[PDB]
Amino acid sequence: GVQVETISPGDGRTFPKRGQTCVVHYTGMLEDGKKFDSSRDRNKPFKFMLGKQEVIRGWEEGVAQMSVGQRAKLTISPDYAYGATGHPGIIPPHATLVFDVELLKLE
Amino acid sequence: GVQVETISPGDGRTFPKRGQTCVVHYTGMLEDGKKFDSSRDRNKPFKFMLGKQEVIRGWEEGVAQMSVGQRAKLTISPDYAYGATGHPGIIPPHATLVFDVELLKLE
Ligand SMILES: C=CC[C@@H]1/C=C(\C)C[C@H](C)C[C@H](OC)[C@H]2O[C@@](O)(C(=O)C(=O)N3CCCC[C@H]3C(=O)O[C@H](/C(C)=C/[C@@H]3CC[C@@H](O)[C@H](OC)C3)[C@H](C)[C@@H](O)CC1=O)[C@H](C)C[C@@H]2OC
Ligand SMILES: C=CC[C@@H]1/C=C(\C)C[C@H](C)C[C@H](OC)[C@H]2O[C@@](O)(C(=O)C(=O)N3CCCC[C@H]3C(=O)O[C@H](/C(C)=C/[C@@H]3CC[C@@H](O)[C@H](OC)C3)[C@H](C)[C@@H](O)CC1=O)[C@H](C)C[C@@H]2OC
Repeated sequence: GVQVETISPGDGRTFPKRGQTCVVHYTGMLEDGKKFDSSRDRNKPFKFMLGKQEVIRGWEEGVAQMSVGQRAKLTISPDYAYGATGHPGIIPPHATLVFDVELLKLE
Repeated sequence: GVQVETISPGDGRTFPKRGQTCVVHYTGMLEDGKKFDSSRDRNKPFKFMLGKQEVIRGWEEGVAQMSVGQRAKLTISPDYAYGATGHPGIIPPHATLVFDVELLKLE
């Protein structure tokens, strides 16, 4: 599944609704902290919508539990990410993924 | 994991080696038989290589157990396919997949 550990608190009131656009900053790492990607590096937030198979399930369920402005570490089991296959040339089979995500705004 | 059920026997001697190119025909279906894709429809075999994260794990492990000319039904658990996420607008979360695959040749 997904585990959400808070780094910095959100507003405690504005949670993402299916059909809203979430704007985030994220860093993706293996369990040992090795970084594989970050929107922070690109200087451009990542935007996505809930309820449209636009992201791995771990995110769909993890982000939904965050409130605007919150910064959290999402730990995602392989079945809620890339499972036994992984993601070609970046993530190996059966990898639990760690993402540092900041929920910037909802639009 | 993956279960391989033979429809028609292969040569019983020529099994795919990592690094060889497999040429197949396949039909992908949900567990109720509903078809989502087929190379047969396109009149063009699908080619892929073992050991390069080019296909879902269920295929990587299923095809490796087939010999040239064999026709088999591969039943693949969600973690060996698209897991809890599915594949946008085609396969739902937590779906076991059925593929009718024919191993035409190795190159
Ligand atoms: C149209 C094609 C290009 C389109 C690419 C972009 C919009 C740019 C966007 C910044 C992607 C990043 O590109 C720099 C890059 O992000 C990773 O590095 C990453 O950190 C990651 O894991 N993310 C990204 C942040 C959200 C969670 C997760 C994800 O859900 O990503 C999604 C993902 C891969 C889902 C698959 C979809 C197929 C399902 O079958 C499978 O289910 C198992 C899960 C991405 C957002 C896709 O929806 C959309 C795309 O692919 C991946 C390791 C590889 C991925 O590049 C491809
Ligand atoms: C470069 C991009 C386009 C490139 C597309 C083609 C060469 C055309 C090729 C006929 C794909 C089909 O296009 C008509 C279509 O085949 C499906 O219909 C299907 O029957 C399927 O499941 N197949 C296809 C036959 C092999 C097994 C499986 C697969 O392994 O497919 C692979 C797959 C999706 C793997 C993901 C990869 C990311 C991992 O993170 C994830 O791990 C969870 C698993 C395909 C072969 C990818 O390697 C390469 C591509 O995507 C998918 C339901 C959706 C897929 O279209 C995208």
